Amino acid sequence: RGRRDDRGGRGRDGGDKSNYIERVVSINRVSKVVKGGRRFSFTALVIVGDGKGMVGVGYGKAKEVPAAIAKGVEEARKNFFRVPLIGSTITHPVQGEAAAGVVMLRPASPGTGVIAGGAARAVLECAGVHDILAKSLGSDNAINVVHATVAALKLLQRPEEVAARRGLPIEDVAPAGMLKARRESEALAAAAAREGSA
Amino acid sequence: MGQKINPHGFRLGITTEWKSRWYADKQYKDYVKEDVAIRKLLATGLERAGIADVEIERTRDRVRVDIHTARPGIVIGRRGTEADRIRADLEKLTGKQVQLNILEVKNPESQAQLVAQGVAEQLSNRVAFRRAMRKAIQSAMRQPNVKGIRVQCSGRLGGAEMSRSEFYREGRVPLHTLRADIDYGLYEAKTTFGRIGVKVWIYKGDIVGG
Amino acid sequence: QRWLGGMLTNFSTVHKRLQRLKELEAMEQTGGFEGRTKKEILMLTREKNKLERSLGGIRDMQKVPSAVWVVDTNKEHIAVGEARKLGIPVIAILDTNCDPDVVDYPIPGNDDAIRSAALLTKVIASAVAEGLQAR
RNA sequence: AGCUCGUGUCGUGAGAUGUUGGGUUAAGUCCCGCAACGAGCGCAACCCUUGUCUCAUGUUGCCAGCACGUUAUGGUGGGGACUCGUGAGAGACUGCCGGGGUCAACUCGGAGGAAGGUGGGGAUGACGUCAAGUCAUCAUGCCCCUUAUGUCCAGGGCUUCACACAUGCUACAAUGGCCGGUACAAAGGGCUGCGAUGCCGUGAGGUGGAGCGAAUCCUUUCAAAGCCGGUCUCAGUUCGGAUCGGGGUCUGCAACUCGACCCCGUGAAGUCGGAGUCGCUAGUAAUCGCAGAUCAGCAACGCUGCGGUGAAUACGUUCCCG
RNA sequence: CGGCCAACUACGUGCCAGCAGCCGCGGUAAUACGUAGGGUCCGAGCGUUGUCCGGAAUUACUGGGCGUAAAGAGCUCGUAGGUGGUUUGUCGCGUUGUUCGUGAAAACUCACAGCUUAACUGUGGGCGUGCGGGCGAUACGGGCAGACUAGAGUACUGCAGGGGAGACUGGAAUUCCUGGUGUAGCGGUGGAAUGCGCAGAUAUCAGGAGGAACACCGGUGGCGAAGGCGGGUCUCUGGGCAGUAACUGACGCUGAGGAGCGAAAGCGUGGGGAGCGAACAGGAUUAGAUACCCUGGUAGUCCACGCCGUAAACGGUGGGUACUAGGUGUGGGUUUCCUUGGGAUCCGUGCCGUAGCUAACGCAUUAAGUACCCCGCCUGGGGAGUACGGCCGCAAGGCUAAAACUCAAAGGAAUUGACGGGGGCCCGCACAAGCGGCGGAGCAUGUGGAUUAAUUCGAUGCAACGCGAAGAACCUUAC
Repeated sequence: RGRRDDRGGRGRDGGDKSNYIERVVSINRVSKVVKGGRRFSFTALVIVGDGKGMVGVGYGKAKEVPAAIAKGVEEARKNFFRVPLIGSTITHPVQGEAAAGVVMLRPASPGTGVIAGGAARAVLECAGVHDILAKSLGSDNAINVVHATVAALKLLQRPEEVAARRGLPIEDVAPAGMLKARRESEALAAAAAREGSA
Repeated sequence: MGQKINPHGFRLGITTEWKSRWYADKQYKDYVKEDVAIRKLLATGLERAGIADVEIERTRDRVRVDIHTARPGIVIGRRGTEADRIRADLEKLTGKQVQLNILEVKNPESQAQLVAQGVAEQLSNRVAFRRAMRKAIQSAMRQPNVKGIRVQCSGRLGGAEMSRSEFYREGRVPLHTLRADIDYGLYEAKTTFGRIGVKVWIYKGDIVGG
Repeated sequence: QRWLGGMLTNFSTVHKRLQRLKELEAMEQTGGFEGRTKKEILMLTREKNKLERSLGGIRDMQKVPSAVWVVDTNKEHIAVGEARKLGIPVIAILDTNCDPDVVDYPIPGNDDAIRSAALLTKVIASAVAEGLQAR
């Protein structure tokens, strides 16, 4: 990924809507032996997302690096994924496993900061979280820890969803501090939203 | 390795015309010598200018030197000042008198020689070579009407020690078909690390037009 | 005739075969047969022959449909997995050996009998015509 | 005869699939299937030459029917009839019939036809390999020389020779040698070039210049092997020509080191060749001359082409090689 | 101021001199060595070395594993131990609630005050995760006292079986023996030769000896805890399964050490010794065979009595228990229905298959799935299952089991290729069928080598060597 700063007198750079947040995690040239030598190709693990908390995971195969990055962008574009939150935190401590990828995603009080390793830091920095506390146990990789983090975010659910599963009136599903954090986060959603209307 | 014959020399009987045209018995070696020194004399300032084709028709010892380029305005500066200087030096180097016709190609991105010009002159200018190859292409495919597009760049690419050849294309470029109308142009970039020889194949169409 | 793999998920490639089929039939109403070499004419006879005999419905489709009706979820598994993958609801016939969890709106029954299967085709085809009448 | 790619699907991933299966092909040629559907570079086709005919076609080319030659022949008035020369066009497509084919591709036979199934041969080298070759064709990055590693000339060398390899040529003879008579080519080459009749030589050649920038003139009307005849009688020879001596001619300022050719003599090895190994499947192999480029001359037995005469064998994939 | 890891250019040496935490940088164009500019990070400091915690979920209580990656004892029985179905009562030992006492000060944490600020110091809380006393609770664990029948075991009726041991015996075949019949070969091999023969072999017939192994049934089949077990019959004995529910009433599970069983080879003493056969000869093959192949051949293989204790003792999967879609074979037994056919059931053993699981292959009601109980075991590769020491053993050896040192890996599964003296299907003057040659002779050209003042320079498997040269007397021409 070099020589991107450019000014063209051509038709268009085609800049348009959906200015999302896009992170390229790792690139390892992938070789293939054929008759008389090696054929080098490229893999780019592409994370895309918006600051609401919708995450994509794309996996680009091409024999050029920006081609593989662009194919990962289109593949994560094809496949988004909804993550439920509280304010800008996570709901409750989970462990995700993608066959060797263990990631523990635990919430924290706000202000602490996204503390995670670089793959999980990528998937969570694209997402709508600002203050959680994760760790990547096992598998020491990028692909399995990204995919394990997304499986960990599939083990998430709303407080309300849990209440619904059990047919119980909330209050009765959460404890009270987390309901107060719901009041804080929806209150600042009201403040920034009504400042957004004017 | 790739033992690929120059396709403008592989279809020079069938589709592509000769560049130089006369008849000569016992005057032929002299006409060859004048043809060579004329093309060396039209190498430098016209390769600054954007030269593509240098045809020399030759009637009863006058001469007619015709050049197809991509900017009438650098070849013809002030009228007669830039034209009649190289024209007059062609009149003095040859022992003859020169009728220099200068004409523009309707699309510079259509000619394979001029694509090799713009690519190699970008590649001497420290740009990214894969970015350069992509730039020349795509835009060329649409420009006028091309079917083939082969850009091979060998040499010290990016200043590296290994001489890596690259091979990008789009569409149909059949070399073994003789009704191909393929334009071919190889021009050689001059970096400080060395020379990056650029080959460009451009397949315009199936049309014989016999 | 034969379920081509990747009709629904890959529509952007198999639509090009359709426009080439339109250019073939529009050059069949043209009448250029003798001006070309007959190896190319017999070759286009093979292209129109196979491409018309195997592709008849997407000739009318154009439009990445909202529903799919499936006979024999077992044998036509490719269509049911592709139809599930886009989010398109599946309406099917289900024998004793078909997994009903892949089909959202089933109609259970034997598929081996032409009377029963063909009658259920009459059911849902009359249903679609009943949709067309009030529209 | 393969090498890939796009988009879809499969897989955590490298990747796969497509491109595998059934049949078919000179061929990933082509059909039928199949989570693939398509494309691209190859293969084929387009181009040149060879094989048949049609139309056009008349000099420098042909000469039948005409006329005139006599010595020498199309040599000459003439003629488009035959060639031939070069332009356009037809013609081979499994197109037509029989059988196998899954009623698909394709294969076995037959007819017509100059030609039958990619008719013959070319030109045409995919993605890449081998750090293959070339900084001496050229161009060139960097390093080195700049009082020499530049440059000018004479002489020498690149041709030396106890050897060893490699590709060729002439042979070892009677399907042959030598003398005499005689018949048939194709293509080419030519300006300070190709150079005829005639004369002088034994012969390289000398003297001379006809005539041609060449379907015309010259390379003789072109060949050699072929055919008819005579002689040689199986031998180190009328085989074989190396070597060496004498005597010349031509080219060039100059043939000593180092040119070719001719004449006279000289007359060696060599009796079909160990282990092995190479080429070739039809106008091929084998053998026979001819021309060309480079070139003042030639180390040309080389290279590139042209034609002449012209075979044997292929049961078949076990074995060696790719 | 390569990468991690904020920060790059030139000059100088070109596998040297040096660098480096690991990966790794130096073979005349190093952003990795040395010097320079320049940048970055810190700052009265900044680097190095050592020692500890961290990252290391890498000794995993919180928080790991054991089919193939390190890792399931060869298999059982059982001592301590750990663990415990249903239910009534009681105790208050575990557990829990509360209050009292205590946990010195300092530190630590929160607030505040004081020193120009801060470090620092002080005041007041909290912390002091604990322990002892009093009072309360009784679900769960436990103790005691009882009750129950589903687990466990017993009785009864059957049933299947190479389960084991002892004893007696059967035939086919191999070898030798005596006797016929009868002649020059037999045997053996890719091809042969040592070898047995011509003194009567091999061949065939009759009889005799003796030993071992059990054709056919017999296989993806039965039984055993695992090793393992197949001629027959008899005698003694072990386990399993089903059915009824008659009895006992939790007597269960596992099991550190421990005892027992445990293929083959091997060991001791005494028998036996046909076939096969290590070692050991000769023969052959081969460069050479201390090998394969051949001919002979001793211990051994066999039995009696003991040792030994090991195996790819492998399902590479410790034992127990409950649950979790199915489909189809076959083994043992009960019953409802058609009336042997299906159904249902309990126990067994295979093949395919969801969910789920796994690194992947795979597993998948006979789990590698979901959970509980107990045991074994693993902690990078070598060094090494080795030394030292002890224990057992007649010995061979087994068991238990390190360190220095060294490496930056050693591994598992799958992928793309190449490769195979792997398989299949194909082709090419690839072989076969022919014809003509080369290799021996003379010369012509080119190369090697040696010469030389100079023998200019290039091109050395196929794809260099009548090749750059389509013309070396001078020129060419580089020497």
